[PDB]
Amino acid sequence: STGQHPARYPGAAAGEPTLDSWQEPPHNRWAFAHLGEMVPSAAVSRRPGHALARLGAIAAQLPDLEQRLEQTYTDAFLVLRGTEVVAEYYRAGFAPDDRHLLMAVSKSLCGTVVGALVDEGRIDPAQPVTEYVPELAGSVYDGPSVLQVLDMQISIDYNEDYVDPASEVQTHDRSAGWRTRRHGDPADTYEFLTTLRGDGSTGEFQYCSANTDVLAWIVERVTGLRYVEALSTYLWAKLDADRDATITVDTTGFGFANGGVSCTARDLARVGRMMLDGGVAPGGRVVSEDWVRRVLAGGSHEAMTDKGFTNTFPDGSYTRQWWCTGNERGNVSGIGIHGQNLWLDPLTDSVIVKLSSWPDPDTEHWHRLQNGILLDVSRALDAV
Amino acid sequence: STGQHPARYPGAAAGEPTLDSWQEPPHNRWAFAHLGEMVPSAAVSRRPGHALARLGAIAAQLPDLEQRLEQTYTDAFLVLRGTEVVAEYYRAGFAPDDRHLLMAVSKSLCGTVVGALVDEGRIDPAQPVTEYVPELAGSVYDGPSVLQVLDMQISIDYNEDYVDPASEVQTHDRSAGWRTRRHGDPADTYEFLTTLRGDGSTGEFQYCSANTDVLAWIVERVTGLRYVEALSTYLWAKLDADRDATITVDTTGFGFANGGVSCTARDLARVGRMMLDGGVAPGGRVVSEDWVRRVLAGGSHEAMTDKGFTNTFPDGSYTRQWWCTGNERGNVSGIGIHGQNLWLDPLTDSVIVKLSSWPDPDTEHWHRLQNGILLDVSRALDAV
Ligand SMILES: NCCCCCC(=O)O
Ligand SMILES: NCCCCCC(=O)O
Ligand code: NA
Ligand code: NA
Repeated sequence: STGQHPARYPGAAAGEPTLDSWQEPPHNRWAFAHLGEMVPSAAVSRRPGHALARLGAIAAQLPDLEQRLEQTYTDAFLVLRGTEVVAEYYRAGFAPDDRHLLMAVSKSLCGTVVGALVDEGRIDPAQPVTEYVPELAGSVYDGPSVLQVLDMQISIDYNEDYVDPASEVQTHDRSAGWRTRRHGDPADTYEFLTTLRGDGSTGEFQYCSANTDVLAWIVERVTGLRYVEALSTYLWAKLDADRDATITVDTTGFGFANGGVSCTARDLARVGRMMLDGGVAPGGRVVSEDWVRRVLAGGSHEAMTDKGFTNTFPDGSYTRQWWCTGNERGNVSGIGIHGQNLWLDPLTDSVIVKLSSWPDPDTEHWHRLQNGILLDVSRALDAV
Repeated sequence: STGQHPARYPGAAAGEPTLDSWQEPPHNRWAFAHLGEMVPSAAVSRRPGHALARLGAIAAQLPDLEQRLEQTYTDAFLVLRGTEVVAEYYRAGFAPDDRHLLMAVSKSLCGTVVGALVDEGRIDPAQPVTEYVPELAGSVYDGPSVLQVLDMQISIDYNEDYVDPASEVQTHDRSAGWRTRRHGDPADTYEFLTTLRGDGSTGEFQYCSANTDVLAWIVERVTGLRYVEALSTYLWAKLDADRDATITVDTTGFGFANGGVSCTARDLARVGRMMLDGGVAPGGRVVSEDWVRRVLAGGSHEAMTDKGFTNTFPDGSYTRQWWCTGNERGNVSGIGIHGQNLWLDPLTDSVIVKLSSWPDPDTEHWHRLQNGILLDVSRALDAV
C-alpha cells in the first residue's frame, strides 16, 4: 500500500488507465489527447546533416574546442553569458531545437520544485519524510529528514551500478518502465521505493537516484498534483521556455524525477539563468533568494566522501540535488550520466549547458575530459 | 522472417534498440534524443478549464450546434472554408494546439503517402503486394494487388471487433504495443501481418486495419525510409503545419499506420485543404491531380456491402483509404473509431475536422448523430 497518488486525469481510479484500458471510457477522453504517455511514439516532422558550430568569441581562446566537444560525444552545447547566447554547438543530426535526455540533471530540477514548496511553507526540510509520506514507514526512509533526502545523506542498500543487471538501480529502471519488467518486480516506482532498506545511519553522502523519486513523491502529497504537472507549474511554465520539456512516466503516470526529463539546451540554460538571478524567472519567482544562496554555498564537506568527485574537487560537496565543486570559481552543476551538465559559473554570470552521449555512463576518463572543457570555457569568459 | 526494415537510426542492427538496450552505445546517441519512442512520456508544459466555442457564422443556422458537439463527445472541431477557419470548438481541458489521436483517419494519411509514391512511379497499384514485400508470400496478401489493399477488397480471416479480447484486432494491438503482450504473440507488426490468412477471394470490401500496415510496409520497402519518416517527407513536412504530428511505434520503431497518428485539428485540416487543392500543399505537390480525382470519384459501389455505411450512404464506396459517401454533395471522409472525421465538402471548398471520444468505438447511434452534424454543417456553408 503506497497511499493516495494524483489521478492520471480528473476522477480517474487508482492506476487508471493502463495499457490495456486506455481505449475504454471514461479513460479514452484523456488518453486520446495524451497517447504518448501510454504508448511509445515518434515525432512526424513538420520540417523538410552537418554539425552546427558557432563557438563565437571563446573560439579564439579555445581553437580546438569543437574537436574537444566531438571527443566527448557532445550532442548539444550552449553558453549563456548574462542573457545572451555567446556560443553554440550541435552535432550533425541534432537540431538546435531538438530535446535531449537530461539523466540526473533532472534531479536538480526536482530539487528546485521542492525548494519552491519550501518557500510556500508546504514543505519543512527539517521534518521526517514520513510526515509527508507515511507509507514509507518501515523503509530506509523511515527516520531521515527531507533535507537528508535533498542532500543524499542516507545510507541505503542500493547499488547504483547502471550496467550491473542485479543492482537495485536495474530494478528501479524496471519498476519505472525504463527496462523490461521481470516477474515479481514492484508494480510501480512508489512500491519500489518502499522496498528499500539501510542500516539506519545518516550524515554521509551516498548518491542514490531513489532519493529524488522520494522527493517527487513528497511533492505530490503536499500539492495533490502529478509530479509532471508540479514540475511545470512550479518551474517549467515560469521559464518562458521555447518548448515544453518531457518526462518519462511509469505505469501509474509518475514521472521519473531522478533522470527522465528531456528538453532543449537553450531551455535548460533558462534554469541556470534563474539560479543566477536569485531564483527569479520571467514568469515569476521560482525559489527564494535564500534557497539559491544555500545551493551556491554548498553542503557539508565532511559528508562528501565520493573520491570520484573529491579527487577533482577536494573541497566539493552536494546539497539540494546540486553538485558543488567548492573550487576557486564557486562552480556548481547539475550532472547526469553519459555527460550531461547544467554548469553554473557565477563569476561570469554564465551558464554552460552540455548534453552528451558518452558510450559509458560514468568513468574518470570522461569526467576528466568533460570537466576540463567546462572549466576552460568558464575561464575563457573571464574579463582580460 | 520479415526481411529488411529501415533501421531505427543510421547503422542500427535489426530491431535495435530495444527497451533493454537503448542506454547502451551506440544506441544511446539516438535514444537520448528520441526517448519518447522507447518509453511512455508526458509533456511538461511551458504554458501556465472551460470550452472554447467560436462557431462563427454557422452558429445562426445551427443554434444548438455546441450542445450537439457536446452530445457527440467532441474534443476538437474546426471548419475550414477555403483557406479561412470559419468555425472552431474545443472542449474544456483541450487546447486549440493540443494533439488528438486520429484512429483510422490515419489510414487516409497513409494512402496519401502511397499516392505520392505512385506519382513517382515507385509503386504500381496493379502489381501484387509480393512485388514489394516478397516476405508476404504464403499469407492472405500473396496474390492481391496493391490497389486491392488500397481499396480494402481482400477477404481476410480477421475480426475487427475492438472490444472483443479474442479477435485478430486485439492481437494486432498487442503486436504493435497498443495493448499488453501475451506469451506467443508475434514479435512486431510485420510478423503479425504474415500470420494473416483468407479464402483467397477478392473484389468485395472488407474493412481491415491490417491492410493499411501492409501499405506502410510497402512504403518502407520502396523508399528505404521508416514509415514515420516517409509520412513526414511525403506529407507532413509539405503542409506548413503548426506542429509535428506523432505516431505510435512498435518495438521495431514501425509506425502504427492504420490508426496511431495524432495531430492538431487545424493541422489535420491542412490535409483536407491539400485534397481540395488538387493534391498541392504549401510545401509542394503531395499527390497528383489524378489521384485526388480518383479519391473523389469513389470506388466500386458493388464492392461496398457494409450496411453500416450503405444504410446512410446507399451509393457509397471506399477507395485508396478514404470513405466515399456518394451522396448528392459528393462528400468524402477519412474516418476513425470513437468519432474521428476528416470530412471533405468540395461543393463549398470546405474541410470539416471533428475529433472526438465517443464512449463506444462504433455504433449506429453515434454515426447517426455525427453524420447529422457533418451534413448540417456542410449545408450551412452553401450559398443562400
Ligand atoms: N537509472 C537510470 C539513470 C538515472 C540517472 C542517473 C544519473 O544521471 O546519475
Ligand atoms: N486497433 C486500434 C484501432 C485502429 C483504428 C481503427 C479505426 O479507427 O477504424
Ligand atoms: Na526556496
Ligand atoms: Na498520386
